[PDB]
Amino acid sequence: MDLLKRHLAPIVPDAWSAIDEEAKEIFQGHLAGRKLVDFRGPFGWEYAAVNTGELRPIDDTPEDVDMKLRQVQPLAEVRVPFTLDVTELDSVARGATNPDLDDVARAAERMVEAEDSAIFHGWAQAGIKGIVDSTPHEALAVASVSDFPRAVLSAADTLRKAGVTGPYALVLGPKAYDDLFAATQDGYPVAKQVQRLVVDGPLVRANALAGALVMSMRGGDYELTVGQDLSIGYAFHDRSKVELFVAESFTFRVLEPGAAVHLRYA
Amino acid sequence: MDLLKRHLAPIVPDAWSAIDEEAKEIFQGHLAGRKLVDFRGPFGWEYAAVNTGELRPIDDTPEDVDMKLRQVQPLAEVRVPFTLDVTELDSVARGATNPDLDDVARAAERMVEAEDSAIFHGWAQAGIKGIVDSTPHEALAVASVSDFPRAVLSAADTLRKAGVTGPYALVLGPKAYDDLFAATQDGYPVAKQVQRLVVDGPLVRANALAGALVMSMRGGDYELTVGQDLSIGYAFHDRSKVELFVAESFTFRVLEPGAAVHLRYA
Amino acid sequence: MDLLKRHLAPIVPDAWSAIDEEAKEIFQGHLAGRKLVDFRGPFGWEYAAVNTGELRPIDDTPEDVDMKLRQVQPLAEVRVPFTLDVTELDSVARGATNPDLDDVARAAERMVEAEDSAIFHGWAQAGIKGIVDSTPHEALAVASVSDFPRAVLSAADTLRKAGVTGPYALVLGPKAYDDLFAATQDGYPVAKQVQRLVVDGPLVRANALAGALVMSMRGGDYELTVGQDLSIGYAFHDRSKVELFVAESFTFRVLEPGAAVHLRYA
Amino acid sequence: MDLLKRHLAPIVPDAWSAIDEEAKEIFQGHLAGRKLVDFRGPFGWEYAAVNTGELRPIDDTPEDVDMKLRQVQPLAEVRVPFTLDVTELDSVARGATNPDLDDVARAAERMVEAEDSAIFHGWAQAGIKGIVDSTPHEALAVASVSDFPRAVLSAADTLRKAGVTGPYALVLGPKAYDDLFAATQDGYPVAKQVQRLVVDGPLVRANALAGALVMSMRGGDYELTVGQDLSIGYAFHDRSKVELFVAESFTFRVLEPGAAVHLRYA
Amino acid sequence: MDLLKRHLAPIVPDAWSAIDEEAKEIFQGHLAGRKLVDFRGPFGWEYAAVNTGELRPIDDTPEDVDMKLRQVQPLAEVRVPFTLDVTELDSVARGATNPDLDDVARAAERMVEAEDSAIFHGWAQAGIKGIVDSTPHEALAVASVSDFPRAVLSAADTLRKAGVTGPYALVLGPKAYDDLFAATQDGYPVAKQVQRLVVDGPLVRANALAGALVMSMRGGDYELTVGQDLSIGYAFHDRSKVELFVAESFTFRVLEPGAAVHLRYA
Amino acid sequence: GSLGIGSLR
Amino acid sequence: GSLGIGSLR
Amino acid sequence: GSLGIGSLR
Amino acid sequence: GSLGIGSLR
Amino acid sequence: GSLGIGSLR
Repeated sequence: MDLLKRHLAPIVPDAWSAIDEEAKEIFQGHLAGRKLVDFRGPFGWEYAAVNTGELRPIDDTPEDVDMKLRQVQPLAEVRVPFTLDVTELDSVARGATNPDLDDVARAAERMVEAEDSAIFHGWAQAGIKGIVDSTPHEALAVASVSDFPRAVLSAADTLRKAGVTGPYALVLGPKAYDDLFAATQDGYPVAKQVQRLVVDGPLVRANALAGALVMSMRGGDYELTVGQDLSIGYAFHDRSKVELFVAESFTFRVLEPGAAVHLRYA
Repeated sequence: MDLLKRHLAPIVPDAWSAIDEEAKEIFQGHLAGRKLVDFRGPFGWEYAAVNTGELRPIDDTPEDVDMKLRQVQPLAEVRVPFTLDVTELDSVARGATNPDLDDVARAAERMVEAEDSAIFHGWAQAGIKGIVDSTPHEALAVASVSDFPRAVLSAADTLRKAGVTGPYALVLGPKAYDDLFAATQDGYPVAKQVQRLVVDGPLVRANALAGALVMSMRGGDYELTVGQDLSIGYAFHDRSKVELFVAESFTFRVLEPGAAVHLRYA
Repeated sequence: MDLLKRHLAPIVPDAWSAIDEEAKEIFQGHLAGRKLVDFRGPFGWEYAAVNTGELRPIDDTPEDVDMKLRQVQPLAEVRVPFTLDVTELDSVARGATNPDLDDVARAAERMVEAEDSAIFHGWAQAGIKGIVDSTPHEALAVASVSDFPRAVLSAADTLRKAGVTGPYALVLGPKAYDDLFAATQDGYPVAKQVQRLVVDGPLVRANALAGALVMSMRGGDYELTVGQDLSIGYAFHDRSKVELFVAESFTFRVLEPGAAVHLRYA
Repeated sequence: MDLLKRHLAPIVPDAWSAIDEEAKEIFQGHLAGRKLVDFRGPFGWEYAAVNTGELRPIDDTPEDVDMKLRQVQPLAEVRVPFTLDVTELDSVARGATNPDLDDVARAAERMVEAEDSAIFHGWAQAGIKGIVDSTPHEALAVASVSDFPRAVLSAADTLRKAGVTGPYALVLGPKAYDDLFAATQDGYPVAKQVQRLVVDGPLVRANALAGALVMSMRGGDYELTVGQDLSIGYAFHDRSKVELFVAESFTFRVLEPGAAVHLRYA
Repeated sequence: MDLLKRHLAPIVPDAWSAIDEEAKEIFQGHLAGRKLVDFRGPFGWEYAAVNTGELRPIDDTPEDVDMKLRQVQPLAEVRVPFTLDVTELDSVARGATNPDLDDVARAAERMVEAEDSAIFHGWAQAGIKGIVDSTPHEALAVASVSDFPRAVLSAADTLRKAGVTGPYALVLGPKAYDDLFAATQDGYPVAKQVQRLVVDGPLVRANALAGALVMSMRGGDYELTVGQDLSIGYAFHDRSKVELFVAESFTFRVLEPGAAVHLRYA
Repeated sequence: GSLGIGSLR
Repeated sequence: GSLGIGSLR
Repeated sequence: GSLGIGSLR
Repeated sequence: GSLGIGSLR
Repeated sequence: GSLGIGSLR
């Protein structure tokens, strides 16, 4: 019996499989940050913090003693509750193939929002700095949907100016993806040109990213550490409802702040 | 001797082979629904209904008893009669290679009409709901043959808005197929653009579909269950004519109503 | 000693090889019908007729007797004479590599004309109906060289309207081939578009075809039966000239008249 | 000791290797005719003439005697002298990698000129008829650099009109190559179109060809026979200079005069 | 203990690995000359000079004696110092993944500048002649960013005029690369055209090249000899700083001066 | 004893 | 003893 | 006992 | 003892 | 004991 306590839930194994599949497909579809940054872990429930290898001096020390404190980045544990109907889960045992698992998708996208919002725009209460809020480069102000094929090159230029090599991925927020994929130049494709621009770089949709972003896929620049990977656990149940949660433990580090350029309002 | 009773027909084996080949090529050419939806079966002549796994409450029950009725979807059995000339079938035994099998093709396309009409536009007397009549999305009104390259994207957008991923197939009714494939932009192809639009999605012609349709090929959304697959059986014969039939047993279920968008008058 | 009687000719074996190669390359280059229709045989010199498997009633018969006559299609035997110089053939034995074999090519193209003219436009004295003269469809009147990319589609549409599936080959007469291959749209190719139009269908030149033609490559529609395949035989010789002939026995049947559409004056 | 007499030269083996490599790369780069026509040999120093297999009648003969003379085409032996500095060749033995071998390249291109001039424009003193001067077809007069994409097709048409099949190679003289490869249509390539025109036919530069030429690569039309292939021999040497030569023996025959069309002033 | 004296440095092995990786990635990213010219070596610390194989006469010699001096090209040894913080290197031992190695990159690009400046523009104090300053061809004056697609062809023409075959690489200085890669023709790519122009030739950025350059990749024209390849050595250290250096020994020879054409101000 | 059409994907 | 042309597909 | 998502590259 | 050029196709 | 760069072609 681990912390998920799944054997205590009034849920048949096939209903557990259905819940897990729903969450898994949502996560594989929507986790923007995980498909860009470098990935450490998972290390389990007792991994508490990432060792940075840095030391910080302590001022009030005697003359005969040199003392320094080791610097570490603690992980955040995130739990998103959701509820399911017990009868809907029971129907799986009678051969039902489409039980109502709406709240599973809701909780999974809430977890996706939490993780990607931390990765891109930081999370100050967790001591995390995002990719966007840590870049020293000036944010290109894109004026219209047709300025993107220019802007990216400019951003890419900046990346190779500062010394950041490697394929450059384009990350599009909600409006940017909508406007640049609902567009067509009288038959001639535009998004095809967009992928043609980036040298074997991926183009990814991030629902939590405001605006757009161009960032290196070189590696060693952005680091997501996961202690406990995305899991479904059981909390409680009444006669008719069962309370579950999505759980994860993670932290994110910006190793090289200059490997990305932000593109403002699409 | 099964229900087809073929050994009672005054038909030589090679004539049976010719009849079966004619029907088989018609069906492989024209069965639109079977090449889109998920397929269960065949299960044979005694498969009577699809278990949905749902329960429905019964109101007039005593206080000490909870009673529910299991919900099931019965299959429909469809038979399309046709007639053939006995002498034309006899000529096969003398080495004739092109016997008159026109009524075979007629009956086979009538069966195709029945099945595809049930799948796309429903069949209320059989308790079947079609793909088109069950979609909650608004039906895009296509104005002209050149609006299709736009409309599809719009529909596709809607599909990804509601949460329906996966490749999106385009299904064209008779007029839509005729007008969009009898078209050419001064040498530059249009239908090529149409297949280019859909991300590895098929483009299929449905003679029973009114208008056009964009629907996900993700799977798990639309379910055709077949008990007895398409068969040719013998009914009766006089001195000069033999009466045969095409037979099938099937039902169709819309598991996820939101996985398709209808495009109105082409 | 067969009917070709080649051992009686005053021709050395290498001269026979040269004659055969000349005829063979002409035939492989120019036989239009053989690369479109279905092929039966060869069956040799004693194959006399194709069994159709049909019966025809006989009117003047007694009441106690039913009599029918079997229907068959007799083959035609075609011989094209030509003459060669004996000294030119002797020079092959002295190491000459280019003997004068002009009349061989002349006779071979005459045989090609006979066969392809029978296949496409029929040969009433041989009881053969051609592809063009048996089609029930209306002949598209092509107005100019630029109307072909439209016309073909129209014809193709007709073919799929009547129920004829499969790849559709385009067959071009002499003028049509000349005008549509001596054409270029300011650098942009037109013939490339023509082959692009037909769905994996061949484009073939037929010197005996008047106009142009679009026909299905499905199979089972057009049937060329060959008894004795194209052969070179010896007839006679004087002191200085040797008389040879090209010989063939064949017949052609239109099994499905509706599988082709004629395009008139190019 | 063969006719090249190389062991008598005051040349170290590595200097011989360098001379041979220089000549070999020039010849592989510039021999236009050898990469088009059919090739017989090499047969060595004692091959004197090509047997044509033809006989020519002799007029003044007695009535009781028939006499004919065998026809043969004698080979021409070509020697191009050149001179090298002995000290430059000695420097190879001290590890020098770039000795002055300019006269080797000069003599090799002179030999290329002789051979290709014989092949394309004939050499009447050697009894050779060229490809260009033997063609019965009319020479297309190309007016401007943009007329080539048309002219070739015309020429190609002529080739298939007269009965000459097979891939058609384009051969460009100096000015034609310069003008048609120093050209670009505002970014869009022209030479790419030129190679696209010819059906898997090569496009070759011939420095000895005046104008341009379209000729069949079918085979059996043009025949270059080589007795002694291209060789470097020693003639004489003084204290400071060594005299070498390029040597070859060859003849060229036009078997089918109609397999090429000349394109005049580019 | 070699000349690098690395065992004397107060540096842990993993810090040495990090320093070497930083330098190695800079060098693989920026060494323009090494990816164009032919490469000899490395031969180690005691290789002192390249034997050219040439002799030079000496004037003041007696009549009975002929004396000549062997010609050789001595190598230059280049050392670029840099400094690192000892505590930053110590942090590697505590698990730090991003120590401050800025001066490593600075020194490595300084070495790249030295080597590439010698290769392209010569280094007279080292007795090296560059590719640009040794070419006899006239330097094409490029007027604007759109003149490059023309100019290259012109330069390429010159290269094939003088007799220099083989693929032709384009080498772009800083401004030329910036202007020709920050350019786009209203969606249509320009740099794609640039790589399309050169026949399987590479396009390389050289930070030390002024203007641009078109040069043959045939081989045997330009020769970089390396005695001691790029190495990191230790010089000295105080309590807080360690002094390291980048070291190399090399020379460059222009074997064929005519294999390149310079393009002036971009 | 059907025609064996089944699923057409 | 024909030329062996046969079908040309 | 996670869903086993891990890295998505 | 030639340069071995031969046919260039 | 170099960095092992060598030729970059």
